[PDB]
Amino acid sequence: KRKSAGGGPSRAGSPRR
Amino acid sequence: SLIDPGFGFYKINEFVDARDLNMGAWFEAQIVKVTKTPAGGPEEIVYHVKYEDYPENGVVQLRGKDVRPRARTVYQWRQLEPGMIVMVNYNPDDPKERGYWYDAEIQRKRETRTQREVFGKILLGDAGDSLNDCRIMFVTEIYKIEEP
Amino acid sequence: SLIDPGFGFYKINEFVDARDLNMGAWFEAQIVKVTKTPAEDGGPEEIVYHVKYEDYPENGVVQLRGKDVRPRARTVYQWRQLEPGMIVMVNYNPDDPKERGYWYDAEIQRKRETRTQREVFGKILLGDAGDSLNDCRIMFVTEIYKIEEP
Amino acid sequence: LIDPGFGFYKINEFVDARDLNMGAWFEAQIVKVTKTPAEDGGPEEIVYHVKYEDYPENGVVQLRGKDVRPRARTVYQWRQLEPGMIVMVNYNPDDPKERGYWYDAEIQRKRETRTQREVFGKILLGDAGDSLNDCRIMFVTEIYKIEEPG
Repeated sequence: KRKSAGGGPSRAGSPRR
Repeated sequence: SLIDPGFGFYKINEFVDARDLNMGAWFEAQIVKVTKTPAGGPEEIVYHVKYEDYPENGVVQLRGKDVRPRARTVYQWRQLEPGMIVMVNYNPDDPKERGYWYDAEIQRKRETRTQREVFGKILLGDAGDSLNDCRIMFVTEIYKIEEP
Repeated sequence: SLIDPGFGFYKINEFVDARDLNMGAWFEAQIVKVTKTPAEDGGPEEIVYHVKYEDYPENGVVQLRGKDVRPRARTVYQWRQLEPGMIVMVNYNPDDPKERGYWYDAEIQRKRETRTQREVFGKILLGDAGDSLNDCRIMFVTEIYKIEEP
Repeated sequence: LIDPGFGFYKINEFVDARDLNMGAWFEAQIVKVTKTPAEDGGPEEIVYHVKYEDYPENGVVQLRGKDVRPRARTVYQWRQLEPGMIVMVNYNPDDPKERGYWYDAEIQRKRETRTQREVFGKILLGDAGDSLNDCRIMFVTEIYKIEEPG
């Protein structure tokens, strides 16, 4: 497993987009 | 992962829809922080959000009325009826063109020379006055508004 | 375990890396569904990969094109393998460059050895609309990954 | 000391010998030197039979050339330590802040802090898969030159 810092991805699912 | 601030409807890192106060339309957003502010009576919740596609606008403080679970369900034509409050894509400046996502009160629907048409009152919240008798150009992309 | 939908490069339940379009950073993900969509130019059908992020279920399911999905990174380069011009996956923090951050593709621009340490500098590729960052010092030179292809 | 006629050491010569079970280096003595039998298809290799000075209970152990070398004699001065050098250090895999055994290591970085001179490296614990990056070498005045046979 990669070591990471910070948060998660900026985009979540959005059906309209 | 989500983090529970201990109060309010939304978790830290939860993805939501949030109103643009500078436009009135609704944008994909994410909860950053949740706080309370003095009222005189019940403390009011402040949801601090960031907008997914507008990092340049940083973190913005919103009240609960300007945050809701993200839109996910489209209406079928047969489901649309006058009086319903729904979320539509509309452009106040170039009304025939794509714009952004506004709440709307459906006023009339009809089929004109084989084309389905929907008209309604566009709502801006408190970003400005409502726009009456607007033609909603994108009738296959009308969304259910979710609640907490 | 892995289910082949019959099209696309990835199996259902396959563990992959997925790129976030705004950030340019790659995250551990899992294929949940694969669909097809017409090409805009009448070419081959385009494949859509529906993924969930392993550590970020709050993101839901995100739909990505092939450019933003690849097999899970697994091989680290030895120092002697690193050369200017290679495109590799590195860890970098654009806001706090000395610290651990996210996983980005980078073009290696320069490597050198000083009296204190080995150093690698690279061009960090950001989001679709984001510009590249030039001459970024990659702080984790023993954690530079090979980019996998299908 | 009797010369067996081939190989790099004499009978009863003192050497450093690798422990094949945990990868560290130990003071040993050459007791016998032979060649591998050719009966099973080779290849013909020189076999160094050693006994380990502090571990007589391990008996006589048969080692290949790569597992034997002349006794470490020379400690590096700080100025002489550079990234990429393969050196012998004292390190404890189980208790990394403590005194352990003598392992080969690749120096990766060194630095003076306001508190202390510090060295980090990759401890070569056995085969290539069994290596550990960015280990702090706790005894920086005891880093030895590795000697070559002959």
